Amino acid sequence: PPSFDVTIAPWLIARSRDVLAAPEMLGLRDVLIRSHELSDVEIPLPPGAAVLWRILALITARITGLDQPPNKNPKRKWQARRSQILSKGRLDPEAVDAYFADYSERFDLFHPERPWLQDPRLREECPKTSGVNKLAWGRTAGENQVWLGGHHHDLDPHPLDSAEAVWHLLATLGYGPSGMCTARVVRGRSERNVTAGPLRGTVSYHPLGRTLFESLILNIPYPGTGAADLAFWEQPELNDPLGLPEESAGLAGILRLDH
DNA sequence: CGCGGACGAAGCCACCATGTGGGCTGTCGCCAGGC
Repeated sequence: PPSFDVTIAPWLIARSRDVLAAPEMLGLRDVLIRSHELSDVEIPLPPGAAVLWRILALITARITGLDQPPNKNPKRKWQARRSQILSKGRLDPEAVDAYFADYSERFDLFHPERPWLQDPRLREECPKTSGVNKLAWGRTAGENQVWLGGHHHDLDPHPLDSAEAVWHLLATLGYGPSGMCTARVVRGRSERNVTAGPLRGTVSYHPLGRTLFESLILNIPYPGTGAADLAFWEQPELNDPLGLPEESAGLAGILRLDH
């Protein structure tokens, strides 16, 4: 069976502190563990990186951010723990595996159920596949002309590398076109219309440092005190199309990652 | 009656400042004598 894991499979290009020659691609778990070692991890698509730094800020960061500044001058104490871990200069791998451990079997995007940032049921109710060309950026869609980025005629399209596929999926989850995508029925409801992505047409500002760990630490908005939150992949069960997108005072609702 | 073409359905977000230049041409006086 096909399987890919963000934690173990290599997709994230990584640059080391030394030499600055031959960046190697690594998984998400490895980057997390070897963070002080690497200066940065890079994605060729700025949309892909714009959502990427958002999700990476919810993993390493969440564990370090703690999701809980109650009493004690909240802002002051989070900045105190912040100074404490910033002083350590690194994250203990055992707390990473523990986080990964909670949902270790839930990451491999190609999951039959619970695929990464995806809806698995979707396959059954949509008659026409959008196609890779409609998903991937710089790639021509059905109505798009054949002039740029290699010519894709939408007949025998060359498949995206799985690592490549991951970058695109993440971008479309951030930036995404609005109106007239392919309709899927849900108990009688068919509406090809689609609204735009949450950050669409914007510049995301991520502070950097000398090493990875620094940036990841300095990348988390301070979560105000509020309801405990979780991510789309931290959701216990699927949302369903109908109904209200519930609010989320937690930072996962402030990383625009609740839904 | 069937096929092809055209149109429609959204999601849509705003008291006061200016300076540079240089590259192309031709002429007699004629004859005779001496070296």
